[PDB]
Amino acid sequence: AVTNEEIKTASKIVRRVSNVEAFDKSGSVFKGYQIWTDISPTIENDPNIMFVKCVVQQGSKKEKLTVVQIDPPGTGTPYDIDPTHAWNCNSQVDPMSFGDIGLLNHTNIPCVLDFLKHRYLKNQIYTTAVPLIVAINPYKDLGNTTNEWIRRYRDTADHTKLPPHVFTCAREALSNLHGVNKSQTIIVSGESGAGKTEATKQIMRYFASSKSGNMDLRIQTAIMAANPVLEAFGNAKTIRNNNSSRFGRFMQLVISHEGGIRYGSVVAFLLEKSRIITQDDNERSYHIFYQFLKGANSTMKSKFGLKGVTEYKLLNPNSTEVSGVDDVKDFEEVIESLKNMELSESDIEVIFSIVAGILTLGNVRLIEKQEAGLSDAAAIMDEDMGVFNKACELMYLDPELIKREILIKVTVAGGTKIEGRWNKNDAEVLKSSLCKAMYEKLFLWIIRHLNSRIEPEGGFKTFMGMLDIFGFEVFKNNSLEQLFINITNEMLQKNFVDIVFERESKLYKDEGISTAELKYTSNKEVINVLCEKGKSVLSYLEDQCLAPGGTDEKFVSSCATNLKENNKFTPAKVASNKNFIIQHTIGPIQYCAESFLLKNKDVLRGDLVEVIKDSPNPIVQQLFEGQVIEKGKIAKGSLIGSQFLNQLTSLMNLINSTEPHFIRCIKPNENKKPLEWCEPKILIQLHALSILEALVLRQLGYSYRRTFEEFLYQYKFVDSSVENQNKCVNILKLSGLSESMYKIGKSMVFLKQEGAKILTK
Ligand SMILES: Nc1ncnc2c1ncn2[C@@H]1O[C@H](COP(=O)(O)OP(=O)(O)O)[C@@H](O)[C@H]1O
Ligand code: VO4
Ligand SMILES: [Mg+2]
Repeated sequence: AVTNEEIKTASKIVRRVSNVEAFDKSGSVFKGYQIWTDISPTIENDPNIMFVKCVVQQGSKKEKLTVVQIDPPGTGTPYDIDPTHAWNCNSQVDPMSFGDIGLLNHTNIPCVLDFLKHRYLKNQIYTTAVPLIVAINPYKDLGNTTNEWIRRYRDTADHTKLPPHVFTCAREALSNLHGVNKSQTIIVSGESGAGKTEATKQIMRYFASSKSGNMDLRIQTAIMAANPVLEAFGNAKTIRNNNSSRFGRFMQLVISHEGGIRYGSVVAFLLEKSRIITQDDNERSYHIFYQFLKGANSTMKSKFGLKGVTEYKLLNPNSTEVSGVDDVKDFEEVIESLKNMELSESDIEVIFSIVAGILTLGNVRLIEKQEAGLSDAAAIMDEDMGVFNKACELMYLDPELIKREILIKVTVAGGTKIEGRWNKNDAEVLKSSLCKAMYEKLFLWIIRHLNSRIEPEGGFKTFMGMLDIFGFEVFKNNSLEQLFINITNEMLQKNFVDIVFERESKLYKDEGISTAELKYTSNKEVINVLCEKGKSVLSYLEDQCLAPGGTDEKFVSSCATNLKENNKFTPAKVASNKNFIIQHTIGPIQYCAESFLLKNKDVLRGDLVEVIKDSPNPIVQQLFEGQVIEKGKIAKGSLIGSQFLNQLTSLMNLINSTEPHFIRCIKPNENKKPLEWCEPKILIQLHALSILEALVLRQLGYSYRRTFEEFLYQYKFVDSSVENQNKCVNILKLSGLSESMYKIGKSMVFLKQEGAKILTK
C-alpha cells in the first residue's frame, strides 16, 4: 500500500532538468522520439507507476506535442501534452549490458526508474551509482550470494570484469585496507527492511571465505555464529518487516588478506526495551522468546515451568506465528550458534533460565492495597505470589528482596533513612522495568562474552568497519523509540553528505567552482532541529526530564514555540498538545509524544541494582557489573536519549575517520512480494540515499582531479613554479579536449566524467 502522503512526498521530488530536443532540424519532428511523461490515465489510475513511455508523433510543435502511449500498452490514442511535462529518454539501450548508471546519457528521475526496473525484474538488483552501490530487495534468495559467487569475486583478477555487487564493495574496501594500510568502514543505508542486515550478513560471509587452510577457527567461528544469536535477542517481527533489528550493530574487524577473520569487535546500541513489555498488534517480541517456548526440551519446559507462547502476558497471543518463519528450526540453530561462542551446557541453561525468569515475572499480577496507611499501595496478588517466587529463582535473585525493592519506597534525609510504600501503578512500572533491565543487560553480557574471546590481544589499529543501523520507520503510532531510530538514520545521512557532497563543493570553491548547481540534502536543518544542544527536540526532552514538573505536553509546547521559526519542525494540526511533524529526508513523520518522559527515564537504578549485584549466580552478578548506583535523583548521563546522543556522536566520529564505503538498500514495495515495482516508494529512497544526485553531480561535475606534477608525469617528455601551470593546458588542447571538458585549478587539473576518459587513450 502507498499512502496519499507517500504519493505527495514522492510527487514533490519530481524535477525536470534537461530539455526535450525532439524535432528534426528542418521540421516534420524527429522520427519516433521516445519520451517520458507525468500525464496519462495510466498514472492517474495506478499509484505504483508515475510515468508512461510515449512516441512523439509527426506534426507537433514545441508548445503541444502529440504523443501516443507505447508502454504500458496504450489505447493507441495520440494525446497532446506541453513540453514542460516531457523528459528525455535513454532511447534504445540494454540496461543489462553495463553495471553502472554513470554510462547513461540522461539520468533524469524517469530514466533511473526504468534503468533500475529493467534490471530488478530481470533479477540484477545491485548497480553502481558511483561511489554508492544500489542494492534493491528482491525478497527471494537470488543465489548470487553463494560461496561460488564469493570465490568468483575475490579470486577473479580483473576488477572491471566483476559485475556490480555487495561483494564488489567488500573487495574494493579489503584491498585498500591492506594496500594503503588505512582502516575502512562499510555503511549500510535504506528503509527498515530494505536489505541492511542481509547485505551485512553477505559481506561478513565474504570476509569469512578463506583461500588458505591455516588460520585458527576460534575467532572466525565465534564471530559468524554470533549473528544468529544476536538476531534471536535483537530482532523482532514488525508490520514493515518480519526480522527488524531493534539494535544498531557496529563491527571492527581484523581480516588477513586470504579472507580470514583474525580478530573482531561487536557493539550493539540502543535496544528496544518497550518490545519485551508490550507489542503492537500484527507485530511481535524478540524472536528468542518464541524460539525458546517452542523448541524447549521436555526437561527445560518442566524445570523452568514453561507455558505456551499464548500463556505469557508479555508476548502478544495473536501475533505468535510468523509468516514463513519456523521458530523451532531457528531455535535449534541459535542453540548450536551459542555453543560456538564458548558457552557451556550450563551457560546456556542459565541464559534461558533468566529468559524464563523475565517471562515468569511478567505474568505476576500486582494489586492495589489500603496497606501501611498509604492506600493505592502496592501488594503482590495472593495467588500470583508462587509465580513471583519462581520468577525470581529463575533470574537467580532473592524473591523477598525484589519484593522489598518493589512495594517499598526508600527515601533519605541527612545520613538517615525514611521508609514508605510504592503504589500499584508505580510498583507495576518498576516490576516491568526489572524485566526490561534483565533482558537488555543479558543480551549485552552475551555480546561482552563474545568480545572477550574475539577481541585483539592488544587493540584495534587498522580494522574493517560495518554498520547495521535500524532504517527509517513509519507507522500510525510513532514513539520515542521510533524517533530515536529516525534520528540515528539522519546522522548516517549527514555523515554521507559531508563526505560525498561537501568535500566536493569545498574542493571546487578552493580551485575552480563551476556550478552553484550541486547537492540537494539540507540534512543540517533537520539534524540540528533534532540534536543541536540547547535548541532541539532531544535537548527540550533532556531538560524536561530533569525538570521537577515535566509533562509530555510541556515538552511539546517548548518545541512548538522555540523550534517554531524552523520549517523542519511542524506542530500537529489536530491534537497539537501531543503530536508534532518532523519533516525528515524521507518526508513528514509525526510523533504522538505521550509517555516520552517516562520512556526517556526508562532505566533501572537504585538499591535494586545492588540486589542483582550480590546474586548467588555469577552470570547474574556480571549481568550489571559496571553500574553506578547513586540510589536517588537522576543525572543528565543516566537519561536514555542523552546517553544515545553521546553514543551515536562518539561512534559516528570514529566512522568519519575511517574510509567510507556506501551500500544503499532499496525496498521496492511494502507488500513483501518479489518482483513488484512501486515507483513512488522507490523514488523517495532515490532521493534519501541521494543516489539520483550522486550521479547528477558526478556526471555534470568534474571527476578526474590531479595536480600539475601528477599530470605532467604521465607526459614524460616535458620535465617550473608558475610555468608548469600553463604546461598542462597545452597537452589538453593537443589531445583534442574542448575547453568545457577540462578546467585548470589553483593547484590541480579537473576533468569531466566524459573528458577524463579520453586522455586514457
Ligand atoms: N538481496 C536479498 N536477496 C533476498 N532476500 C533479501 C535480500 N535483501 C533482503 N532480503 C529479504 O528482506 C528481508 C528484510 O531485510 P533485512 O535483512 O531485515 O534488512 P534491514 O536491516 O534493512 O531490515 C530479509 O530478512 C530477507 O528476507
Ligand atoms: O529493519 V531493520 O533491520 O533495518 O531495523
Ligand atoms: Mg536488522
